[PDB]
Amino acid sequence: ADGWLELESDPGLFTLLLKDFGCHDVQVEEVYDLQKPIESPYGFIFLFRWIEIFVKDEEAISSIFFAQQVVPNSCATHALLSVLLNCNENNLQLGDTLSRLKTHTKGMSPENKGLAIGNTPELACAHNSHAMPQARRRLEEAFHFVSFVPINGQLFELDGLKPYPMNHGGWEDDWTDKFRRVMAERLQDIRFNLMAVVPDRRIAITHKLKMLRTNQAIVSGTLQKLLKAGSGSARDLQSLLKNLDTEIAINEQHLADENDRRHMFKVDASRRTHNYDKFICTFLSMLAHQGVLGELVSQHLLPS
Amino acid sequence: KIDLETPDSILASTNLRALLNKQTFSLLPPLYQYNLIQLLPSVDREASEEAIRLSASCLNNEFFARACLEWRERLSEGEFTPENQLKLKTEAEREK
Repeated sequence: ADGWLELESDPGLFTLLLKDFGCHDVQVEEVYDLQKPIESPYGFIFLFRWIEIFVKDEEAISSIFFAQQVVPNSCATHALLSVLLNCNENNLQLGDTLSRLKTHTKGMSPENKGLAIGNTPELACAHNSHAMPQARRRLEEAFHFVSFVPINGQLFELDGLKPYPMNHGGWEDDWTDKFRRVMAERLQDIRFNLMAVVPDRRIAITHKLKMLRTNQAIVSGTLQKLLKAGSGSARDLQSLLKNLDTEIAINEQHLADENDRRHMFKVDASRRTHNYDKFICTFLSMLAHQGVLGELVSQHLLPS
Repeated sequence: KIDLETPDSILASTNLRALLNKQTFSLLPPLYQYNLIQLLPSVDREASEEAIRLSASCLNNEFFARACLEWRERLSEGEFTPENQLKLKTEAEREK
């Protein structure tokens, strides 16, 4: 119950937070359209605001990572962890600290898991590093988070402020469709945000570019060797090479877009956690000292 | 020169977000601009790394605008008077 600092709700903020947890193959992105396809999502985080089938077995709720929010302002971290620590080995590598936290809390009660979360110095440090100066000095209504994640052929709704994990999941045909149904049941608006936990897009794009480039190199080598040698036709090799070049161009543009988006994340984080006090003070002092503060102030008086 | 720390300052009645911007920064001498950039966020300071020109979105922000607005409000609340500054230094002594 010590208390952490308060964070803003931003997909870039959460992406950089998870990167600061040592988990480097994960990225958070906002879901504007629910029906738009999302590829390989690890889970979803649902934030609600300004508004008015339980697993109750004591062995079942302990056999899965359902943590209870003990630290007050740790909601974003809690939801992100409820999503990530309910993923397995195949797709992502959790950080060293996150893997240690996962093994440490194997059969613990929800309370004990929440306490383990709250008493991990790495997590608290990384979470409070993303706080604005306003939150720091305020320490002296926000959002409520709910996680959605598939475990074993069943979709789970984890709420750190509720006694039991909500299991209401089954599908046959893909869990994204079941989650879309469940969300369309309960549901633009400013009282709701929806974010998807997805693999790092930059990584997938770079790998696709590597594959495209090596295939293009193979076909260009064979083609140039053939033409040098000087019989058979070479139409199909040229067609293959043309389509490979087109795909490489498309994916290079994708990589550039993702790179500038990551840079925008970085700059928004660097500004969000900056204390502009000394800058404003010295700026106003230099304006006064230069003799031009008076004119400017006379031009921008607040209307009354 | 002019009141910068008391609720009776004219700044407490001034739209600071419009006062402090790229043109107003350009009004300053180069040495002043360098010493001032040394107080920006590291990304914008790095972007500006002999008049210095700032990023078009260095001061025109979402965070710097709120910084200006909250700075004016804190000035009105009296957070910047030397008595409150010494009181916060006594509190900092109590913390350390």
